[PDB]
Amino acid sequence: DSELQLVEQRIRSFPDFPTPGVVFRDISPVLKDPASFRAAIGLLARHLKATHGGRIDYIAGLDSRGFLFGPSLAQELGLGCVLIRKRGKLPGPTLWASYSLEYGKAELEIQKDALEPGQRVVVVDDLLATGGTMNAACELLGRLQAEVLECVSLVELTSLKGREKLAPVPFFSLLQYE
Amino acid sequence: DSELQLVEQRIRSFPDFPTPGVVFRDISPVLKDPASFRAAIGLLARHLKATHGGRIDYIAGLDSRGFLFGPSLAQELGLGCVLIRKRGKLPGPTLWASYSLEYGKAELEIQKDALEPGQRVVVVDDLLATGGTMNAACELLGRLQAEVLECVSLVELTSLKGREKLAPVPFFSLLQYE
Ligand SMILES: O=P(O)(O)OC[C@H]1O[C@H](OP(=O)(O)OP(=O)(O)O)[C@H](O)[C@@H]1O
Ligand SMILES: O=P(O)(O)OC[C@H]1O[C@H](OP(=O)(O)OP(=O)(O)O)[C@H](O)[C@@H]1O
Ligand SMILES: [Mg+2]
Ligand SMILES: [Mg+2]
Repeated sequence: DSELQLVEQRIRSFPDFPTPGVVFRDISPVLKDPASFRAAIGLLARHLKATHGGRIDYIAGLDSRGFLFGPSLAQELGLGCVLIRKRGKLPGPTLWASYSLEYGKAELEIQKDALEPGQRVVVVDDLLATGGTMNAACELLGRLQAEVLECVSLVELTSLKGREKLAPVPFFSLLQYE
Repeated sequence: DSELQLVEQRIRSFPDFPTPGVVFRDISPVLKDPASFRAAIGLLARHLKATHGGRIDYIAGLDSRGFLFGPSLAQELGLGCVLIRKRGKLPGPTLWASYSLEYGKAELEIQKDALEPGQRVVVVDDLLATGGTMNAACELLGRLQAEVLECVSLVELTSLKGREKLAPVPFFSLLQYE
């Protein structure tokens, strides 16, 4: 797919970042090349419409890199975007959920009125690694009695088995690296 | 202006967050209402085209809330978006710039290869308060020899004199509160 190639060729892979042996997949060049960004958003939107039809009510974008994609994806689908943030950032009543990040723990948070019970959401982030971040997002959304139809990302690091961590919630990525 | 009203009516104010006496202007409902989000992006894009014609090379979006607007604004203008991040997040050689956040210090960071000398940039963030964050972004861009044509936000807190802090760099906000 030439569209997918426009995204793939704009992923920059940095070895030994942040630690030796780990390859960092930098999406910055996708953002910097408007054709690449448009392609990525288009491919995600097409997948989501083909898979869910009119079922999606909202996109949820994950703080922080997921914010780069959530609003554009929502816009392309004619939907709003709700936010899931690192804890401490959002005003008003919230729920929060811990997850494991590198060597310690972190928490995500959502405003209690972000969604109503029964609303259907797709979560977007830039990259799925261990699945911890996305899993915390799904937990929060479930606690608002929202239905998570799918999680999606531009990049998936398949050797880390994030897909399995999210099951039974469906997952889709544009690009896969071991 | 009904377009501007679509944005204004989706700002939610929270007293005493995160500290007593201040009012947090929550842009979440702008993101959640696709018409509101489209209006905000459109108003910013129209202003920028009206003020700079075709001279803008890139949008720079600021981590984290600014990420919600940078790519969409860039896309509307047919431009790429470059990233300025909280320090520690970007791979490759970087520059960083400290600024005063609440009671302590934070740092923004940019990849050394993010822009070439002479390239023309408009910085976008959700909110201008003291101007510390935006000012740090301008410092980083200037240290890459980029030309900052303008900084823009959805919300400006005028009593904090952020505009003055940025001068002589032009600034534009959609909405103003004390
Ligand atoms: O699948 P996981 O193992 O949880 O890792 C994936 C997450 O890691 C990165 O975010 P990071 O926490 O580095 O924060 P950022 O958004 O501030 O870059 C990335 O943007 C994902 O959100
Ligand atoms: O003009 P200033 O006084 O610098 O304040 C404005 C900045 O403050 C907020 O960011 P915050 O640091 O709260 O981080 P966030 O983007 O993670 O919410 C806001 O999104 C601006 O970036
Ligand atoms: Mg992240
Ligand atoms: Mg910010």
